Amino acid sequence: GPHSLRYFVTAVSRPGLGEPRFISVGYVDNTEFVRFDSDAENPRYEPRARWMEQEGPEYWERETQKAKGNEQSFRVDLRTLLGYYNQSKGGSHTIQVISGCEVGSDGRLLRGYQQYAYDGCDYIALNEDLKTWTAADMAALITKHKWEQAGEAERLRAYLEGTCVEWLRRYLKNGNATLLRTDSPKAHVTHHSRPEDKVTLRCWALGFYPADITLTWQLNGEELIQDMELVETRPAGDGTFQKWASVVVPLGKEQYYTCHVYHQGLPEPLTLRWEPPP
Amino acid sequence: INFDFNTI
Amino acid sequence: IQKTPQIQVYSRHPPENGKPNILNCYVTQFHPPHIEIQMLKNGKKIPKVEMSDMSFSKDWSFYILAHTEFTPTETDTYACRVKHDSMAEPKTVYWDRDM
Repeated sequence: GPHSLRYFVTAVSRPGLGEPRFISVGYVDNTEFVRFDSDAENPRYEPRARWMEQEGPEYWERETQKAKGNEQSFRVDLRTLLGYYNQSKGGSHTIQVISGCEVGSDGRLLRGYQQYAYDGCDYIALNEDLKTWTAADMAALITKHKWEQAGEAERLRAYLEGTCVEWLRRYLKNGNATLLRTDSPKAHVTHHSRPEDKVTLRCWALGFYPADITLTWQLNGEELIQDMELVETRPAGDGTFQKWASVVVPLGKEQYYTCHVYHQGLPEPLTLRWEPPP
Repeated sequence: INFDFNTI
Repeated sequence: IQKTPQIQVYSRHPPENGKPNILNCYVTQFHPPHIEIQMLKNGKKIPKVEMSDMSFSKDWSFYILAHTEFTPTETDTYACRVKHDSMAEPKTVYWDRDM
């Protein structure tokens, strides 16, 4: 299937608290593999996956220097944006970028990214044509014109279609065996009291990876897509994820309900019911 | 590897 | 616009009284990135609480996982208190061992 190399980059200004904090994080197929943080004792791009450890010293030097250059650009961007939005020099502000490429099974580029946000809102983004820009407001129109006047889309296009794709291929070769990790959910139902003649049945899915999962409750063939409570999928902290979905049912009718768990690691979706303790 | 960003 | 954090407090493994576990406080959907997270046992600040590095999602909002080692008991109360500029006061979410 498809793959992606994306860098998620942030600077946060701290007037009277020092220089802006700059963090740059790389992802292969949505998995963090590199990180740079300006607040580290000695700021360097670091491996965040073991398969990256085989990249030699010159790789780390070059990319550390690139990050330091991007840090400078972001520092400048922040001062510039302060003027564009006529904001006071004393406030804290954030700039964020998502940059990179998505490639299909056949190695062709599906999508190239270059999106900017100022203070958590869209600023400017490269269009799917890889030639033009969408500016979110008046201020971003200044940048749109500047980058048109610099041919920025062409320099960016060469990176996206060339450099990004080539490096993604290399990273995938080194990381395939690790990135392919799949952990199927292990599921169970818990039983909890509700006022009067009702009980809560909670279907748990634990230990799974990737995080993508669906949990459903059925009463006699019908999916209860109205009264089911569910939590956002959440990290266990150990590389695996957790989710639950619960339903309120009549006391004594617990065996009339079934939970189903859908995951990519499951050949057949799981079916389970409340079982009272052994 | 990342892109060398321009300034806004 | 500033985004208000969403908070989940939960254990890494199903809780069993007297057994060493890890308590998590997962905080999502906040902007700006500046955030203060405390974990509380019976209303008192817990000293060793580790924080994941901060990351952001495609909607630009930040997320982070705080965690501490703990051994649940029948009567001990745990909570996560989050202070963020999007909120007028610090938000305290209690651990429910059923959730």
